[PDB]
Amino acid sequence: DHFLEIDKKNCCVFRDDFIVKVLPPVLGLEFIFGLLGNGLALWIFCFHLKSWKSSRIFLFNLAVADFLLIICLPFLMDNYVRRWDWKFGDIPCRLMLFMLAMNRQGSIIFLTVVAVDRYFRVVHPHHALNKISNRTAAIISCLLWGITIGLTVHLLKKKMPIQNGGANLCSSFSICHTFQWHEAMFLLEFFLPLGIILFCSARIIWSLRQRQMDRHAKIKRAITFIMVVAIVFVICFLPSVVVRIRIFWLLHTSGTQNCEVYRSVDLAFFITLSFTYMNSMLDPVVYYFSSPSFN
Amino acid sequence: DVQLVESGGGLVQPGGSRKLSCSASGFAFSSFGMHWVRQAPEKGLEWVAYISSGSGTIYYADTVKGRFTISRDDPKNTLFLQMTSLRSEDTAMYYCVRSIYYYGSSPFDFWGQGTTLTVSSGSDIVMTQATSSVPVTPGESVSISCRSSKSLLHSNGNTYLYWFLQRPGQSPQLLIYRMSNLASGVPDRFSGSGSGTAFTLTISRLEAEDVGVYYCMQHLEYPLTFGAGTKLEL
Amino acid sequence: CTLSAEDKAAVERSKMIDRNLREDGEKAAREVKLLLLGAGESGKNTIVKQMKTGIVETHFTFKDLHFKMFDVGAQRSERKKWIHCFEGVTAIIFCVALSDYDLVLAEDEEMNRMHASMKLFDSICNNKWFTDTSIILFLNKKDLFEEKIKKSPLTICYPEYAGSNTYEEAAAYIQCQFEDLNKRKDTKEIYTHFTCSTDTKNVQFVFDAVTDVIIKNNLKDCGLF
Amino acid sequence: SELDQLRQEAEQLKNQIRDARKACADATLSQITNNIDPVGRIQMRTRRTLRGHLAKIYAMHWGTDSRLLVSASQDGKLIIWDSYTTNKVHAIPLRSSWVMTCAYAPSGNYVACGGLDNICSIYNLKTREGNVRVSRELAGHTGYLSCCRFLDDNQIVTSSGDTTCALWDIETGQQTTTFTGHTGDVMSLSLAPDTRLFVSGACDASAKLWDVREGMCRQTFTGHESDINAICFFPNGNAFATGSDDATCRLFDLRADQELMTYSHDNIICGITSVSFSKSGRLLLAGYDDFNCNVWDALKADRAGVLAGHDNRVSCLGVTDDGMAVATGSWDSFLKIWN
Amino acid sequence: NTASIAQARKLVEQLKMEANIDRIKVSKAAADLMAYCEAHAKEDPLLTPVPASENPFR
Ligand SMILES: Cc1c(C(=O)N[C@H](C)COc2ccccc2)cnc2c(-c3ccc(C(C)C)cc3)cnn12
Ligand SMILES: CC(C)CCC[C@@H](C)[C@H]1CC[C@H]2[C@@H]3CC=C4C[C@@H](O)CC[C@]4(C)[C@H]3CC[C@]12C
Ligand SMILES: CC(C)CCC[C@@H](C)[C@H]1CC[C@H]2[C@@H]3CC=C4C[C@@H](O)CC[C@]4(C)[C@H]3CC[C@]12C
Ligand SMILES: *[C@@H]1O[C@H](CO)[C@@H](O)[C@H](O)[C@H]1NC(C)=O
Ligand SMILES: O=C(O)c1cccnc1
Repeated sequence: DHFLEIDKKNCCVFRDDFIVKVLPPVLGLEFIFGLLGNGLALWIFCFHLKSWKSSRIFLFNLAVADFLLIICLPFLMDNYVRRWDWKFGDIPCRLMLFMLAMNRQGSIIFLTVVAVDRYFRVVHPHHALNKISNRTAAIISCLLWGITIGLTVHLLKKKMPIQNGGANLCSSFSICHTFQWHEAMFLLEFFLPLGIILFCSARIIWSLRQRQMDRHAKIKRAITFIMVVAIVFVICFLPSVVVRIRIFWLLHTSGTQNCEVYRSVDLAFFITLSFTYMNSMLDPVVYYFSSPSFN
Repeated sequence: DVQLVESGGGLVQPGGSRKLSCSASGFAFSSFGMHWVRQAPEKGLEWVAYISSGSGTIYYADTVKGRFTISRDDPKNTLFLQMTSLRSEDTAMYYCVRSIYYYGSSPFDFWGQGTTLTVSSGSDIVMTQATSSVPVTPGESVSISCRSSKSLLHSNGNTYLYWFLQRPGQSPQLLIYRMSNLASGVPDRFSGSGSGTAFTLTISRLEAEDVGVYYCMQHLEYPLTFGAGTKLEL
Repeated sequence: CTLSAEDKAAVERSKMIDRNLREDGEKAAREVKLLLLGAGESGKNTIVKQMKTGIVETHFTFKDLHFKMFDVGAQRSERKKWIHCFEGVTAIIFCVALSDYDLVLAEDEEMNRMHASMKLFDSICNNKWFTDTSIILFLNKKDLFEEKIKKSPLTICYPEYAGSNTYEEAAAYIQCQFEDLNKRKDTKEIYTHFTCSTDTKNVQFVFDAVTDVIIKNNLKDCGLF
Repeated sequence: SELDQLRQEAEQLKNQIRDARKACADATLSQITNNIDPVGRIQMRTRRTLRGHLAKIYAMHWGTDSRLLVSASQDGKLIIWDSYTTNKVHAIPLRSSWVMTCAYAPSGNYVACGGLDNICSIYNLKTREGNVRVSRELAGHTGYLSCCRFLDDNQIVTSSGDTTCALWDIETGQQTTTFTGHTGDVMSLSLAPDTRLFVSGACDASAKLWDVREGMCRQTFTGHESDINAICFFPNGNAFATGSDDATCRLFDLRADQELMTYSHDNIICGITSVSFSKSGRLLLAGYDDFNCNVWDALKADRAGVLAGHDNRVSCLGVTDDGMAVATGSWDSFLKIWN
Repeated sequence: NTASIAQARKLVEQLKMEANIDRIKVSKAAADLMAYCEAHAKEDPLLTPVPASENPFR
C-alpha cells in the first residue's frame, strides 16, 4: 500500500492528515519566536556588545546555527500544509534538507562547545584554554562549521524529490531497511554530545558545590541555568531519537513488509522532530537572555 | 664600546664558497638592521645585502641576488654572509654595517673594520659625483657635490641622502644621514644641504683629519647605491 | 604603499614592538595581582615570609600559578589618590593582628589599634574601586591572642561584647565584626583565616580564594555571572 | 602664649591678603570679555588612535617637535609614539609598573617617569648601544611621585605625594632644591615657558607658585573645594588654569593674584584629571571622569566642544607645541589624536 | 611640642612676603590675556582649523 522504492531500496513512506493538523501551527510558533529571539540576539551580539571574548564567539556561532535552522522552517510548513507535497523543485529541496540537518547538528555542536567551555571555566580555572584569544575561537568555530558541512553535504548529492504517486516528497528521514549515514548521524549527534554535556554539567555542579561556591546567588543562578540547558537538550533531542530507535527495532523485527505498523512511529517521529527546532527556539532564552552580562 | 669585527675572508678559487662572520659587541645586535657593503680594490663602495631586525625583511643586490645568503643569529650577536659561486668581481673588502630605523634614527652610523676577500683568476638610482679627485688647502672651505638620477625627496619630507667619509686605511663613517642631519661624534664643521637631485657637502676649515674619500648614498629605495667617491688630496 | 625604505623598516620595528608588548601582556595576564593591606606593622612581614622605599613587590609561585603581591606600606599619603591603581587586582589580602585589641596606636590619644584596623577595613572593603574585589582577611597572631585573652578581656576593646573569655568565641566575634563592615555582601566575598606566627597552610588558603575569584571571573567572561 | 599670637597674626595676614585681592578686583574677565565674538562650536575628530597599551594609561607628554609622544600605563611600559604614522619608536620596560607620570625632554634626548616607587627614573633615548637604558634613578621622595617636568637635559622638577615638590640635578642625582609648603599631596605640576617659575596643584585645594632659582613659594592660589589634580600655564606664562575633583576649572593670574573665571557646568559633576591649553590660550581643554574631554572657551567659560570617544576615564591630556593637535589618554588603554 | 613655634614663624613669614606683592588690577590682567588670545588667534590650529593640506594628521 505505502511501499516505495526511493534509491532502489525497499521501503515505505506516509502522508498523514495529522501532519497537516499538527505540524504547521507548531512550526509557525517555533519559527516566529525563534526568528524574534535569534534576530534580537544576533543584533545584540553584532552591535550592542562592544567587545566579546572567546566564550561569546561560541555563543554567536550557536545563534547563527539556530537562526539558519529557523529561517528554513517556512519551507517546512510549505511542505507540511499540503501533506508532504513539495512545490519548489530539486535544488531547493536539497538545500532545505541540508540546511536543516546542518544547522541542527551545528546547534548541537556549539551547545557542546559552550558546555565544554564552561566546564573548563569552572573545573580547570587556570587552564590555558580559558585564556585563548578571539582568533583561536575563530579557527575553532570555522573547523567546527567545516566538520558540520563535511558530515552534512552527503544530502546534496541525493536525488530529490521522491515524487510518490504524483506528490513530491522532500524528506531526508525515510523509514528504510538499508543502512544510512544520516540515521547514524541522527543518533550520534544526540548520544555522544549527550554524554559530553551531562558529564560537563555534572562536573560543573559538583565542583561548584564542593568549593562551597553555591552560597552565592549568582552561582545558584549559574547552577540553575546549567541544569536548564541540560534538561532542554535532553527533552528536545531525546524523543525523536527514541522514536527512531523504535523504528529501527521494527525494521529489524518486522521489516519493510505490511507497512501499516510504521504509520504511528513515522507520525510520532515527525512530532518529536519538531522539538529539535523548538530547541533552537528556546536557545536564545536559556543562553543569551538569561545572561546578566548580556544587554 | 660598539665594535663590529669581520672574519672568514681570504684567498679562494673562483666558483668556491666562503662564509663571512661579523661578531658584534657593545650594542643591542637584535634591535639593529644589518648591512653588508663591499669595497672593490678600485675604491668603490657597493651595497650587497640587508637583513632587518628579527630577520623579517631580507634584501640583496641585483649582482649577488640568488647567489649570496645573509643571516644573523641574535643569541651570539653574529652576522653571517653565506656566499656561493664566487666570481672574479666578488674580490672586495666586505664591511659589516650597523643600521637602525625609527623616527629620527641614524642608520649606517657604525661600520665594521672590514675583511679582505680575494678571488683568483636599470631601475637602480644612478648617483654620479662630478669631481673624483680635487686638491684642497687645509683651513679653507671645500664643497663636494653629488647628483642622483631620481629625486631622493620623499612625500614625507625626508631626503634620503647619506654622506660617508673613508679615511685611507680606515673604515667609512657616517657624517650626514638625511641630507642635512649631522651625525654623532662628527664635528660641527661638516654640513650638508641640497634639494631634489642636486646635493652638496660643505666642510669649512678643513684639517688633515678630514682627508679621505667621500661617498654619497641614497636610502630611498633598494638597492642602495653609493657615489663614485670624491677624494680630497693635499 | 607610498612608503620609503626607512618608513617600511620603522613600521617593521613597530610591529616587532607590538609583538613583544603582546607577549608581555599575555605573560602578565596569567599572573595573580594581590594587594597587601593592614594597619601598620601588625602581621604583614610574617605573612610575606610565609609565602616568600615605595611599593614592595613580592613574587611567589604556588601550584604552577605566579603571584604578584604588592605591599603599599610606608606610603603615608592620601590613599584615594593611588588606590585606583589597584582596581584590577585579583584579591586584597588584608592582614589584621589579633593581639592588638587592647594595645593603643600611640599616634592619637585613646586610639585603639583594633578600631583603626576596623576603620581601614571599612574604607577598603566599601571602596568604589573594590566593589567586586574579594578580600582575603588574615587574622594574625592567634596564639599570642589566645594566651593573652586570659590576662586582658576583650570587653576593653568591644564594650558590647558579652561572650565568654575564650579563644574560639571571641575570635569568631572578631571575625563577625570584621565581616559586618562589608556593605556589599551581594557582590563580593570575604575569606577569613586565622594564622599563627608559623603557619604552613597560609598559601593554600590564598590559592583557594584566588581560585574562587578566578572561577567567578571565568563565569563573568562566559556570561554565567 | 606665642602660638596663639602667631595664629592671630597669620589670620590677620590672611585677611589683609583677602582684602588686597578684593580691593584690586574691579571688573571680572566675563564683564570685559562678554562683548567679543565667541569661538562657536569647536568640533574635533579622532585622527589617530594609538593602540598598544594594555592597562590604564596614566600619563602622557608631547615632544617639542610636535610629532613624538611618550605614554605611561600600568603595564610597566613607556611607549614612545610616532603620532604622524602611528608607529612605536620605543617601548621602555619599567622596573616599577605603578607609573603615574611621564615627561619627555625638550631636547628629545631623555624620558622621565615615576609613580608609587617614589623614584623619578631618567631614560636615555639616544644611546650608542641603540637601546633605551636608565640614565639614573632619582630617589629622595618619601611619597608617590605624581608629576615630573624637564627643564633641560640636567634639570628636572618632580611633583610628589609627600606634600613636596623637588628640583633635581641629573648629573649628580642629588636633591638640588626642595619646595615645601603644601599641606596635601601635590598631584600636578606645570612649568612656565621661560622655566623661571612653576605652579603646583595639591590636595589641600590650593595652588602655589614657586621660583626655581630661589626655591620658595611666591604666591598661593585658593578657591577650589577639592583635590587639584591638574594644572597648566597660560601660553604667555602670566596665568594658569587648574582642574580638581569639584568639576570646576579655575583660571588664576600671577600678577592679579586672583581667580578670574570658573569653568563649570551643572551637567558636569565628576572630577577633572587633566587640564591643557591651546596654542593661543583661547581654548581650555579639560579631561574629566565621565569619559570625555570638554573644550572650554577659556575667556568666556563656554563649552566650546566635547571630545567624546573614550570608553573609560580620560586621565591625561596634551597639546603640541605648535598647537596643531590635542592628544587624550584614558584608562581604556588608548591614545587618540584630535584636530 | 616647642617645635611648632618654628613652623608657625615660617608660615607667618611666608604669608608676610605673600602679602607684600605688587598686584595689577584684574581688568588689566583680563585685557592682557584677551590681547594675547587675539594676537595669536590666527596661529591657533585648534581654535582656527587649518586646511587638510596643512594638517599633518590628515
Ligand atoms: C540500524 C541502524 C541504522 C540504519 O542504517 N537504519 C536504516 C534506516 C535501515 O534499517 C535497518 C533495517 C534492517 C536491519 C538493520 C537496519 C543507523 N544507525 C544505527 C545505530 C547507532 C547507535 C548509536 C550511535 C552513537 C554511539 C550514539 C550511533 C549509531 C544503531 N543501529 N543503527
Ligand atoms: C575576530 C573575532 C571577532 C571573530 C569574528 C567572528 C567570526 C570568527 C565568526 C563569527 C560568525 C562566524 C560565521 C557565521 C556564519 C558562517 C556560515 C557558515 O556556513 C560557514 C562559517 C561562517 C562563515 C562563520 C565563520 C566564523 C565566523 C565569521
Ligand atoms: C571547549 C572548546 C574551546 C573546544 C570544544 C571541543 C569539543 C567540545 C568539540 C570539538 C569537536 C566537536 C565534536 C565533533 C564531532 C561530533 C560528532 C557530531 O555528530 C556531534 C557533535 C560532536 C560530538 C562534536 C561535539 C563538540 C566537539 C567535541
Ligand atoms: C527488496 O525486496 C525485493 C523483492 O523481494 C528483493 O528482490 C530485493 O533484493 C530486496 N532489497 C532489499 C532492500 O533488501
Ligand atoms: O532533516 C530534517 O529536519 C527533516 C527531514 C524531513 C522532514 N522534516 C525535517
